[PDB]
Amino acid sequence: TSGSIINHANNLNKVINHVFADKPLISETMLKILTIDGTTGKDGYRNWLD
Amino acid sequence: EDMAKIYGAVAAVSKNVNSSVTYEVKRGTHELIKVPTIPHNLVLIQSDNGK
Repeated sequence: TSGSIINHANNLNKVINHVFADKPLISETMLKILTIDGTTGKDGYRNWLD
Repeated sequence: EDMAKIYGAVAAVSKNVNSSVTYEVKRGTHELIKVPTIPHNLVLIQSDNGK
């Protein structure tokens, strides 16, 4: 349903924004792994959570 | 510290719930003007001698 997809997308962005604010929840070692392809740190963590 | 971040993220999701909507119902409504005089459109024609 379009409602479920919209709800999931908005909630996911709120989590990512809060997680990466101030001191990030995820260490720099995991960011290096998730940014090997070329995607940014925020984007790499976002796909893994999904 | 990392627990406060996880707990903060969950509270952000729970706070995203919508309460209600508010709007004005004005469609179909028009203002009213006031006409002060009644048009009669009458004239009295009388001869000079009054006959």
